[PDB]
Amino acid sequence: STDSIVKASNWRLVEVGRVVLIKKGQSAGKLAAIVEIIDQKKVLIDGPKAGVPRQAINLGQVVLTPLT
Amino acid sequence: AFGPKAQRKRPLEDLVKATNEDITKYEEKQVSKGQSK
Amino acid sequence: EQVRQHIGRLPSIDPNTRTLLICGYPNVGKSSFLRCITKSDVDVQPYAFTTKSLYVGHFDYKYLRFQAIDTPGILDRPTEEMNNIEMQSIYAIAHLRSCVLYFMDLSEQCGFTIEAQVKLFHSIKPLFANKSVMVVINKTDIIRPEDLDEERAQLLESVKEVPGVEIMTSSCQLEENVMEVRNKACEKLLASRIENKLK
Amino acid sequence: XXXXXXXXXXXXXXXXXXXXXXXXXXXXXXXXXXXXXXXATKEFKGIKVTVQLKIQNRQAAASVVPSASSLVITALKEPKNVKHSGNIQLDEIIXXXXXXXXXXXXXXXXXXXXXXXXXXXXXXXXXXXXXXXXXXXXXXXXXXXXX
Amino acid sequence: MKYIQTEQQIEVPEGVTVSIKSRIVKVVGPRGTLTKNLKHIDVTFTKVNNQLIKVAVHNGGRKHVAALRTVKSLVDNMITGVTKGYKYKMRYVYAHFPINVNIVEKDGAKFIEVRNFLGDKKIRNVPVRDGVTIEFSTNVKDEIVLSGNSVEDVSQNAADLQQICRVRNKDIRKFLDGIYVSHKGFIT
Amino acid sequence: KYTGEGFVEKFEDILKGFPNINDVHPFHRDLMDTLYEKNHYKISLAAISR
Amino acid sequence: RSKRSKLVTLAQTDKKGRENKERIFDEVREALDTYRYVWVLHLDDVRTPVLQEIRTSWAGSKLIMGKRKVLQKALGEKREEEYKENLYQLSKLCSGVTGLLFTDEDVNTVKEYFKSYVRSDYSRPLTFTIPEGIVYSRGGQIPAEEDVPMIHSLEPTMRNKFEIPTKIKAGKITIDSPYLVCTEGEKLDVRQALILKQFGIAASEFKVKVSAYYDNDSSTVESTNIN
Amino acid sequence: PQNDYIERHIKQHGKRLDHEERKRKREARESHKISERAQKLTGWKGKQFAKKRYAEKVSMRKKIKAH
RNA sequence: GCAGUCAAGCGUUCAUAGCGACAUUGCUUUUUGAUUCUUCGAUGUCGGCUCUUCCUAUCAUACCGAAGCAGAAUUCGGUAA
RNA sequence: UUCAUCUAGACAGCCGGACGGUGGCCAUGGAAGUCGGAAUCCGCUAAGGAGUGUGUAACAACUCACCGGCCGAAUGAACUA
Ligand SMILES: Nc1nc2c(ncn2[C@@H]2O[C@H](COP(=O)(O)OP(=O)(O)OP(=O)(O)O)[C@@H](O)[C@H]2O)c(=O)[nH]1
Ligand SMILES: [Mg+2]
Repeated sequence: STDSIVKASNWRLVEVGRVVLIKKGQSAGKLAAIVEIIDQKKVLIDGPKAGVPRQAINLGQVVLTPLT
Repeated sequence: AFGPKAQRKRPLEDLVKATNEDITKYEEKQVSKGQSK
Repeated sequence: EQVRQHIGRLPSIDPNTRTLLICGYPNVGKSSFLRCITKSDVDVQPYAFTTKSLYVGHFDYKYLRFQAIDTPGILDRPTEEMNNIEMQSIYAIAHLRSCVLYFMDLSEQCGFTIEAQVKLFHSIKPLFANKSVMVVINKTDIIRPEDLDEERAQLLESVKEVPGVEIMTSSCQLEENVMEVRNKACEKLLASRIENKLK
Repeated sequence: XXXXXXXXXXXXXXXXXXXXXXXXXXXXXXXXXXXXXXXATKEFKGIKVTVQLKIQNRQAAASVVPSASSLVITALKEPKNVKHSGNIQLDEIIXXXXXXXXXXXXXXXXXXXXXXXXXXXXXXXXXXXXXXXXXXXXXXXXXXXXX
Repeated sequence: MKYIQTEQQIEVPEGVTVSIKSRIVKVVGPRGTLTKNLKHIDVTFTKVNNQLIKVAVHNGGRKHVAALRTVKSLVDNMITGVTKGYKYKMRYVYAHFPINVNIVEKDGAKFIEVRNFLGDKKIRNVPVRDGVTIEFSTNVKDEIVLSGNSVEDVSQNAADLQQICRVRNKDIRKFLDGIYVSHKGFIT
Repeated sequence: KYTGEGFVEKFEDILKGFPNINDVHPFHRDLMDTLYEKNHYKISLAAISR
Repeated sequence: RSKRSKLVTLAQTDKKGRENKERIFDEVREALDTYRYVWVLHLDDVRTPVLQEIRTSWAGSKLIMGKRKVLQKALGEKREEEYKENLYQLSKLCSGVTGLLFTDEDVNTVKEYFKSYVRSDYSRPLTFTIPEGIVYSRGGQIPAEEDVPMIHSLEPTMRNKFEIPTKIKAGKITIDSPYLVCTEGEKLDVRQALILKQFGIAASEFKVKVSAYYDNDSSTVESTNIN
Repeated sequence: PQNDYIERHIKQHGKRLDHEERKRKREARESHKISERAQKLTGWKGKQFAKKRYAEKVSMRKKIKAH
C-alpha cells in the first residue's frame, strides 16, 4: 500500500531486430526486419524469407508489429 | 558652478557698509483698433 | 534643471519678520539647542559640519511668531575668502535685521580652544552694530563655569566690552534654562521693534 | 588597566582634529592633547602630511611616527598646486632612508625593498634630473651593503 | 534541432507515494495529500524503482524540451510540500497608523480583514484559499504567518495580501506603509 | 507656426518661473550669489531669452 | 536567439590562461633537485598576512602554491612518470588546498615550527547574546558608552541575509528582543559565521597543519601526523 | 521643505522593506522587456525605439575601443 | 542647408581607386531674461444656419507608469474614441 | 562562418582568499580604492587594479576582476542568411 502505481504506457519502439509489415508499395504485405535506423523517418529494412529486397524505406510506408 | 560635481568652494568689516547700503535701497524702491495685417 | 531641484527645498524666511540667529563654532550644541527650543528635524550628530544650509524652526512667545535660524558654523581664517558652506552664515548675519545669539562653548569638547573663541568674536564684531547681541554659554552642566582660570575668565570680561552684550549659562539636558535663554532673546528684540514703531 | 590604540594624520601645528570625536568618548584633553601632538610634529613643517599613532591610559602623552609612508621621500627636501614635484638626490640618501622603513615591508633584502620605496616617490626629482621608474629600474649601489 | 529523447529525474523519498494515471498526479505522504493536473504538457512518466521516476519527451523541439524541466520542478514542489510543508512569514510595517489585522469568519469562508491602513475607513477582505492556515506570531511584534501544503496556494495568498495594501497616488519614497514577505522558508 | 509657438510656450514657462535674481531682496539675492553663482545664473537664462 | 547576455566590464585585470599553469609545472620540477626537503601542507582557510608571514620569515624555504592537478602533473601522479623517484606516494596525499614547501634547514625544526606557530582567524566556540537595545558595531565586546552604532546601510543586509529582526527607529539601529547567534559546542552555520564576521570577532585560533615529508638523497616517503 | 528632507528620511527610517527585492527584480525583467518593446510598438513607436536602441550600441562599442 | 572633423561599415579579393550611418564643429545680428513695438504682394474662392455619422494622431473624465513626486498642484509616458 | 576555452576540470553557481609600502601627490570644513585635477610606479604572490559598483561627514562594511576548493560534459564570443 506504500507503492507507486505509475503507469508504463507500453509502446512499440523501433530498434534493431523489430520485425515489421509493409502496408503499401511493391512488396505490400510481406514481413521484414529493421536492420539499421538511418534517421527519424528513414530505416533500412530487409526480409529475405518473404522476398522483399534489402532496401531503405520510409516509416510512413511500414507498420510496426509486436514481435522481435 | 552647481550640481553633483560642485568644484567651486569659495567665491568682514567692509561687508558691513555694503549690505547696510544694499537693504536701504530696497525699501526706497517699493515706497486693437487701427492695427491689422 | 539642477537649480530647480535645489531651490524648492530652501526654507521659507522673511527678513522683515522677527528672527534670531544662532551662531558659533561647529560641534558646539547650536543644533541641539535648536531641537529643544522648537519642532524641527535637525541632526545632532557629533561631528563638525553637519548642517550645510540654513535650518529654520518656529516657536511662540507672548502671543507672537518667532523663527529661529540655525547657522552652519564658521572659521574666519583669512576673513576675505571663505567656504560657500560657511559664506551662507555671513549674509544671514549681515542682512537679517534681528538679534543674534552668540553661542559660545566654555568647555572641553570642541575642535577649538577657548582662546580661538574670543579672537573670532572681535572679528565678527563690526557685523554686531545694530543687532543687540546676546551671548550664551552651553555645556555648563559638566564644567560649571566657576572652574575657569582667572586670566581666561578675563577674556570673558573682554566679551563684555562691546557695548550691548550679556552672558548666560545653559545646557541641553535640563529644559528650563533652554527656555530662559529665548525669553531674553525675545524681550531684548521687543526693545528694538517697539522703538522702531514709535518713530 | 587596558591597552587601546588611536591614530592621527595631517597637521603641522598643535591642534585637535578628527580626534575630537574620539577624545569626547575617551579621556578629555585640549591643552594636553595639543602638546602631545606638537611633540610629534616638533621641527616638522605644517604644510606636509604627517601621520602618527597615539596610545594613552588615563591622560598619557604619546608621539610616534612610523615613517613607512611618503614621509620618507618628503623628508629629504627643503620647502592651486603647491608643487611637490621636485628634484632630490635619492641615490645614496634614499638608500639609507630605505633602511629605516624596511622593518617588515615583507621584502627580501634591500635590493627588493629600495625599489618599493621608489614608486612612493611619484613626485620628486630624485638623483640626477630623473629619479623615477626606469630612471631607477636597476640599483647598482648599496643593495647588499644594507643587509 | 529535434532531440531524439531527453529526460529528467524525480527523486521520491521514503515517506511519500505517487499515483500517476494518464496525467493526473497524486502525492500522498506524512503531512497530507495533493493533486495537480497536467493534461496540457504532453510528457511521459516511467517508474524504475520506488524512489526515482524519469520523465521523458521523445522527438521534441526546443519549446517542447524547455517545458520538460518545469515538470520536474512542479512535482518536486509537490514532494517537499508533503514531507516538509511550506511556511511564509510576513511583516506588516506601518509608519503612523497602527494597522489592525484580524481573522473573521463570514458564512464559513474565513476571510482576512485589514483595517485602518494609512488612516483609511475602508475594510479590505482577502479570502483564504483551501489548505492555508493563517496564524498570528506569538511574542514577536507585528508578524503574520501563512502556512500550508501547496506552494501555489500559499505563495498566491501571501501575494494577494500585499497587493491589497498598495499605496496609490503618493510617493513611495516617503510613505512606508504596507505588508511585505519576510522570507520563504519551510516548516521543519 | 504651431511648432514655433510650441517652443515658445515652453520657454515662457522658464523665464516666468525663475525668481529674477536682481531685485528680490538683498538677502535672497545673496544666498543665491554664494550658492548658485549669479554669473552662471544670469547668463543661462539670458541664453534662453536669446 | 534568447541566449544569456554575459556581463561585460571595463576593469584593468585580465585572465591568466594555460601559460601560468605550465610555469608551475616547471617550477615544481625545478625545485626538486635544487632543494632538499619536500613539505606538503594542508591549509584550507588562509589569511594573506598569515601567508606573507611564513614567506618572509623563511628565506631558505620556497612556498609554492597552485592547483592540485598541476601539482600532480609536475610531481607525477603515477609511479611510471615522475621527475625524481619515490615521489608518487606523497603526491597522493594532497587532497585539500595544498602548497609545497622547499627548505633545507632541518627535519626537526620544520615539524617543531608549526606546532609553535599559531594565529587567530575567523571561526567559520564561545556564545554571544545581543542586548535588546541599540546594536553597536562591536556588539557588546567593549562598553557601549565608547561604542559606535552600526551603519544603517547594512541594516537591510541584516534583515534579509542575517535573518536577524531589526526595525529602525531613528539614526541608530534598534532591536527589541535579546537575540543569541551561537551556542557553545555547536558547529556554526555560514549565516552564524557572517554575523561574527560583521561584528569583527576572530576569536577562534588558527594553526596550519602538515602531513608528510620527503628527503631527496634518502629517497623515501615520510608521513608525520600533527594537526 | 527645509533642506533636503528625503535623504534624511532615508537615514532615519529606511527605504522600505521590499525595496531591494523589487528594484533587483526590475533589471532582471528588463532583459525581457527590451525584446518585448521591439516586437510591439506598431507604427513610429517602433521607429524611434529602433533609433535610440541603435544609438546605444554605438555608444557602448566606443568604450570598448577605449581600452 | 553648405563646409569640415571623427570612423563601425561598403566598394569583384580590398582601409589609403573612392563612398560613408552614429556623433560633432563651423555662424544663422550683441552671453547678464534689456527687449524685437518687422504684419514685406496668400492672384483666389467658400461660409453658416440646421443635422447625422466616422477615424485616433486623446483636450478633458476611467485605470496604470516614471521623475526631488513631503503634501497641494503640476508635468512627461502607455492602454483606451 | 571563422576565432577561442576544455574531461589533465572548462561554462553556470555555492565556498575561500581578493595583501603589503598606502590614509600614493596635490586638492580640504572633511575625500582613507572610489566630489575631483594630474596620474598609475615597485614589493610579495596561486591571484590581488594607486582600485569596476553599493555609501559613511569621513572610515568601516559588502561587491566584481584575479586565483583556488568542490561537481563532472562540452561551452563562449563575433558575425553571415
Ligand atoms: N555635555 C553637553 N553636551 C552637549 C550639550 N549640548 C550639545 N552637546 C553635544 O553636542 C553634540 C552634537 O553636536 P551639535 O548639537 O550638532 O552641535 P553643532 O554641531 O555645533 O550644531 P550644528 O553645527 O548645527 O550641526 C551632542 O552629541 C552632545 O554631546 C550640552 O548642553 N552639554
Ligand atoms: Mg554637532
